[PDB]
Amino acid sequence: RRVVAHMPGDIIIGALFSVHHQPTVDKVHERKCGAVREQYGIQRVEAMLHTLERINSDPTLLPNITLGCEIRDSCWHSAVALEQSIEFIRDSLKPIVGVIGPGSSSVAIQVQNLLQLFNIPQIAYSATSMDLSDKTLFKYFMRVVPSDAQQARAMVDIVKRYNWTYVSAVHTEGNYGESGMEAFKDMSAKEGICIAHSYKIYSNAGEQSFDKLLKKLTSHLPKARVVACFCEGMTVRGLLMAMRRLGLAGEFLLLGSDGWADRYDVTDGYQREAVGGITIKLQSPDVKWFDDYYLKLRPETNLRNPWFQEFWQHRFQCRLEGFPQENSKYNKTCNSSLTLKTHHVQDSKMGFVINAIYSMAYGLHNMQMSLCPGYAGLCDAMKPIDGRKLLESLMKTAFTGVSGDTILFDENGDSPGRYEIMNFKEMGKDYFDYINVGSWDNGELKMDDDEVWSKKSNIIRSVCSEPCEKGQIKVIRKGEVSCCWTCTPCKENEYVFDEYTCKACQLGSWPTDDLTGCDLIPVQYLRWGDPEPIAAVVFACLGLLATLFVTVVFIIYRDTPVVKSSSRELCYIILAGICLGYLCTFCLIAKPKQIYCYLQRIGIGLSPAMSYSALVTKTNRIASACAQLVIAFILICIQLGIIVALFIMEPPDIMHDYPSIREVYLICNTTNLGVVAPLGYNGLLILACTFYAFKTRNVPANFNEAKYIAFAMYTTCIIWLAFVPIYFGSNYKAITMCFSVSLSATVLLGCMFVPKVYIILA
Amino acid sequence: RRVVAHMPGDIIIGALFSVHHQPTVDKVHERKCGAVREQYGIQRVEAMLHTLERINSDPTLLPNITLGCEIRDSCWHSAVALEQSIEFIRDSLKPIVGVIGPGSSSVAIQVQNLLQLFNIPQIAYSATSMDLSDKTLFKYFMRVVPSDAQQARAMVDIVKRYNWTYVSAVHTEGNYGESGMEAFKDMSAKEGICIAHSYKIYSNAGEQSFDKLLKKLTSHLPKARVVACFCEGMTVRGLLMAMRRLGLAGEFLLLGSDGWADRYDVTDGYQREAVGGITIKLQSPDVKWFDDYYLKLRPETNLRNPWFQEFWQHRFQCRLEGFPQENSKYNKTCNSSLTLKTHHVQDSKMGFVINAIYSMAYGLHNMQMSLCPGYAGLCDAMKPIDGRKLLESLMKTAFTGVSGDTILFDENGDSPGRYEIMNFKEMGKDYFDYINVGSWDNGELKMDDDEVWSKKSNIIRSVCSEPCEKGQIKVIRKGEVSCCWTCTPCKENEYVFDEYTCKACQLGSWPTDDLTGCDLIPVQYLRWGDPEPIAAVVFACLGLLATLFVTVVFIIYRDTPVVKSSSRELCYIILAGICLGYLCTFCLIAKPKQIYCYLQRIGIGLSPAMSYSALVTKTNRIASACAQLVIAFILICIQLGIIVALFIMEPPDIMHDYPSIREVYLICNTTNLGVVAPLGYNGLLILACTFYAFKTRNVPANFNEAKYIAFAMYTTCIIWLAFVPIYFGSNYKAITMCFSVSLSATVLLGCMFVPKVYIILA
Ligand SMILES: O=C(Nc1cc(-c2ccccc2)nn1-c1ccccc1)c1ccc([N+](=O)[O-])cc1
Ligand SMILES: *[C@@H]1O[C@H](CO)[C@@H](O)[C@H](O)[C@H]1NC(C)=O
Ligand SMILES: *[C@@H]1O[C@H](CO)[C@@H](O)[C@H](O)[C@H]1NC(C)=O
Ligand SMILES: N[C@@H](Cn1oc(=O)[nH]c1=O)C(=O)O
Ligand SMILES: N[C@@H](Cn1oc(=O)[nH]c1=O)C(=O)O
Repeated sequence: RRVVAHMPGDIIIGALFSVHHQPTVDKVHERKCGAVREQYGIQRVEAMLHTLERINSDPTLLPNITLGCEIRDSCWHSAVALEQSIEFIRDSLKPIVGVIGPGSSSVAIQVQNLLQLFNIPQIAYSATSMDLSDKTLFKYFMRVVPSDAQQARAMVDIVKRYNWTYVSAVHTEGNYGESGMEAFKDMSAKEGICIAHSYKIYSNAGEQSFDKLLKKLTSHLPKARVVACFCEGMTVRGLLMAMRRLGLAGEFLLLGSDGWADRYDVTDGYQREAVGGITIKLQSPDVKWFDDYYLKLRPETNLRNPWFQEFWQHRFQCRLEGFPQENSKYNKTCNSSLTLKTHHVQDSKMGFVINAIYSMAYGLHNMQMSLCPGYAGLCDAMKPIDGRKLLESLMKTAFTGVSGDTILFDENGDSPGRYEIMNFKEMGKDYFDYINVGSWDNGELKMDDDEVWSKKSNIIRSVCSEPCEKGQIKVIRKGEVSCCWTCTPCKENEYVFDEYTCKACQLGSWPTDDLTGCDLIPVQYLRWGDPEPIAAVVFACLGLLATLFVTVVFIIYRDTPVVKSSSRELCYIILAGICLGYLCTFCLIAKPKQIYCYLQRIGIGLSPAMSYSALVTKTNRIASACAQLVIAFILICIQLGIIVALFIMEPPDIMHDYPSIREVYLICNTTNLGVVAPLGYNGLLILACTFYAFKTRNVPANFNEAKYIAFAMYTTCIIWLAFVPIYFGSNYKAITMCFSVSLSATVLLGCMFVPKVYIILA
Repeated sequence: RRVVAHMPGDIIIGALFSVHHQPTVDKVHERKCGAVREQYGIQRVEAMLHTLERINSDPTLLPNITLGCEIRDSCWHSAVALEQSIEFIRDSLKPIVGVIGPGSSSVAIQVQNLLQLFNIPQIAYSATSMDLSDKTLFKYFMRVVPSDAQQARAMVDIVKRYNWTYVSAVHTEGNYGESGMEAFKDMSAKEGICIAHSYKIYSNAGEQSFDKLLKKLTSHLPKARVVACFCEGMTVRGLLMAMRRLGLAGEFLLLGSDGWADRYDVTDGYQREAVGGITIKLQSPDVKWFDDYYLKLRPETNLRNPWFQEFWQHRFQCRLEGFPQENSKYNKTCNSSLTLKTHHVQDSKMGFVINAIYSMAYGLHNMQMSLCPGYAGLCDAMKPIDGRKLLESLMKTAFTGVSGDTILFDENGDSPGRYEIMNFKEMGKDYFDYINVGSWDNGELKMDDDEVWSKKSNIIRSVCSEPCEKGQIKVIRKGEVSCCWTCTPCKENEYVFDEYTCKACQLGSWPTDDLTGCDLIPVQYLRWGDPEPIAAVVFACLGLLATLFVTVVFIIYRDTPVVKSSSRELCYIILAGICLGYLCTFCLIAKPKQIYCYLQRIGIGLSPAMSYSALVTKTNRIASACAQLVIAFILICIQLGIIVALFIMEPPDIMHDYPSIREVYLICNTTNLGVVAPLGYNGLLILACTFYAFKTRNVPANFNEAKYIAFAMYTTCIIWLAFVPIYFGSNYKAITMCFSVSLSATVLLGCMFVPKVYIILA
């Protein structure tokens, strides 16, 4: 059947080493595992077979007693290792104190499920899965290697450090790859990372299965250029084989895991397809004394290792004619000159196997010391070794590993460990070698980006969408994933509220530079320096000059008999009204203020009433005594009363009008009704003036001035009728107001004031 | 050691029935399972014993050979079942020829991983997970129940049938619940479903874990009203207990699975919490002969079943004083009047257990018939029973099961089956019972939508966001599952093109009522039917009538002595200028086209030159068949040359101008130059000719017309200076041009022709 190593002794420690390769996908039911392995097989077998002798020669460990082993073979298969463990326990149905757990995590789970039935403590050296840390189900399981939650954290840190966002994930079926990828998915998709799609594949699947997997991987080729591989060594070897077969020169950047580590048997003959890969390897410096013992081994003298002969044939293809394992398949015959020195690699996880066996030895030594402190041997109270006591002792056995540091088992039976971020690279032509470019110990990732990517043209950033943080362009995501977005800009009215939202601020406002925030529009008023305002104010100035000139001339010629027909105050109140009109034009052009707008309203109400009440008195009186001032002031006072009514109704306040979202101006609260009320008032005044104008328009005067009053009436009537479209049609509004009122003030002067003075001076 | 229920026979068939409960959390390491179970325990053990007795009593099935059994207790735990299986195969280290596998999928997997190493076919009556369908790892595993892929499909179909989207998910940790929820997640998020969060919990977890899980479930309570539970029975019982404790009486609609089924253990004493829950049960009719056998059992006689005394005491709390297993913990004593009839409920999976036993018996019978057809009974070639031959025989056996149908296994070792959609409801007063509301069969889901929710008010559909495609409101996804969209509308300018992008009508289009497709807003014309157009046309018509009357008067009085100072033609030329100006006014408002705006522009350009040139010529002459005609002609030639040069530089066409995106107007070709070149030319003319008219003032003429002319041309200059900013300021152009040109021509309709009509009239 399956041969087994032997080493008789007082206490027997079983072991489970993957001596042969996993059974091929066809021979699974026969459980006929395949070709031999050096590193995971013979090297570990000889490591145990020599560390037991190193312990035995040591009197400080297990004095006066002999430690023995029964090394079995697990073929990296749960089904095979279960049956080998059954062979372990058949004696309990020499007893076995414990085993050194199998390398595979799923195999370790399968073995533990049976070992805990017989209180047989199991120590593992590579079973890195998290699921084994649950002491409720796996009480008798311990390991000198940290869980792979730390490994998932390390990979998340790696992809963080390289801007990688849209990665792809492959993991082998089982419990190591499955739980590792679950943890990585958690701590990545939580923070910022994005897995394009998660894939699974058995290690021993056929070539076509890897072909299909690589087709699915190349489906996302342009963007997901990074593959996060929680994959055992053989899975990555299969992936490289598929990469070669279907013609890929290494478009991807494989991101390996503890399975890949820095093994040379996963990238032998397929180096060109793996250049640039980044792997994670547990730090374990090579054990010197094992190398010095192993390199001298020869197939003739080594007889306690039944798998050494077939391995020796397999390594140097040859035939051992003088030994029973002929294996005539190899044509040639090897001389007594082939040595293991040439192309010798000691695996990474050798310090772990040695440390695990040393942990078992120290647990047994502490048990012996505690149970029988006096007796320096096999005390009669410890001959039936109780499993539970040994496990309890093992849980707290701190010692010094062959590496040099101290080995402790925490509450979950793990042990602290660092990491060494390897990086496959092509140092020389036809020459590739794993190179160390980093570290990771308790959340810290030190990794120089110079040995890796000795340039700035690194791998294409595995990013779904390029950043678009340039002003208006935001990001939107339809239904695919939170990582791929189609950038779109929103209107200039709005600014980016967040990454995924841009909202416009209120009517009077504007987004800031680069749309970072929003700012109020700088409001502007009717500027003092501008062609139309300057023209208006100069017009007001010249009109004022003329008006006070007329008042002065009137005052100096106060009692001239020809003008002793109308009231002296009448052609003084008309001057006053024209003066308030000019003051209204002057005060219209200004920053709109409460007092200022009140001034505008009161002037617009009062000035037209003042001057034209004189006309009303004239046309009525020509048709008595001196009460014409009274009959004008009654109309003026009712005008003041109504204007106070609207003024109380519409108190003066300033609002920033919004003709458009771009522009804002500041005005006061004169509304359409509030401006049409005095406009209608003046229209009624003009209607009454016309209703009294006919006879005055026809009856001449001494200086035929009634005719000039008539044309002044017609001109002011037409300028008043045509005014409405200019003010309402145009958005300037204030300019129309000032120009119209100023012109209406001028026209009455130009027909009556000049002729009287002109004749008087002549 | 645990007790077993032996039975004589040359062929021995093992069994694993969960007689006792799962070991408690604090007692796992000691593997001491809890209380006894009736339905999943003693009922199944009695079923197996009686059915083996029936087979041994049947001569047509396995003649001349007696079937035995070695029933063992699995306590529903993986660890206990493993030591039971090791005890099964202890002889192989009378051999067992095949076990009737345990119920739980994880337990079945753990037992199978050990049994298949010894070629022992295992038939499971209730293992349902999809992992067991893989024949590369589970070669020696068959079942008489369909996998849970169909169950996940039925769950998804049920969820789809009630528009549940934002459902919550909980699954018992293990291999049944875990794989079930994996299938559900995959092939529900495939079609349309959503998952708020997926939780997991061991079925034996303490009250604290259940309390935390229920709090986490309430964390989505407002929207996640449906809980998808791929949960074992005890997990649902724990959830119901938690709901009872932390006051949740009817805030969830549990969607159970086969684990819940129609069990009364899960909802015993907790009916009020579980009302309305929907569970999926594997259809299996009751077996009446089993009921007849079982209801007659008494602890006095039943000595071949070691657990019957403990179960009898636990069912009717008592102590059997006449038996070794008194267990005086219970106070009272069992009188000889208690019978199993009262409250007896057969377990749902009773057809499947008997079917599994019959399947193993029929496989053994087929293998015996094939091995030794001549011999009727045991043969020498069969005495070392080979597991491979038995498995081959079982894989292709067909027989009539107790339900009356035919039992067969496919290439994966499963067996077809159909489900029933049970629903828990309050039948009456404090009387709760599992009711049947439909079945599922190979994608065919049938229900009774009136039996469950006998009203239009069903459960609040677990929807994260209400339908947001209302009118114009958009759909936007946030940083979570694309399931809870936020309702935002986009402006009336744009329309909802896609639920995640609503694009805008480009410049002159409008969205329809559905906001799916821009409507290309129709343009508006000059609005011939409107009061302002009516006034314009009436004014133009009256001016035309007056001009034609004046022309008729002139033609009749061709050479009257009064009109002799003025040139005969010259007055006719200004008449022509006026009537063509009125014609251009009348045509100014219509639908712009090459047949209209052509003559529009030529008329407006040419009118102000011909009339005004004739007028200035009249002034010059007063200042016969001479240079007057040629100077008017050359002035017209140069003005028309300017017009034609403009037309060459601005061909006639209509542009649909866009003052705002809201509205669109149409206007024929027009530029600033096209409206200022005639403006500038004519303005130079008015300046020069107004200087001329002021020079004329009052001079002897034909009845002193010079004063009339000077006054009218003063009005002409003032109106020309007046409304130019009106056109430059106001938005309206056509109507204002109409009115202005019409009344400005009216100004020159009087001065030339009021004296003529007055002279004729007088
Ligand atoms: O209505 C006349 N033509 C005209 C056109 C325009 C104009 C203004 C702004 C933009 C574009 C075009 N303005 N405008 C005008 C001319 C004079 C007075 C008022 C308006 C007119 C009236 C009388 C005589 N005539 O008596 O010779 C000549 C011409
Ligand atoms: C990308 O990562 C590198 C670190 O090597 C650094 O430039 C920075 O953290 C990231 N750059 C951007 C633009 O995110
Ligand atoms: C579920 O939605 C469909 C359409 O989505 C509708 O016809 C039906 O009335 C809704 N309700 C039920 C109970 O099916
Ligand atoms: N670390 C893996 C085992 N393993 O697989 C390999 O290919 N190398 C290796 O160490 C596990 O934890 O299961
Ligand atoms: N399909 C279930 C079967 N089952 O689970 C229970 O808890 N009861 C029961 O019948 C499983 O795989 O365990």
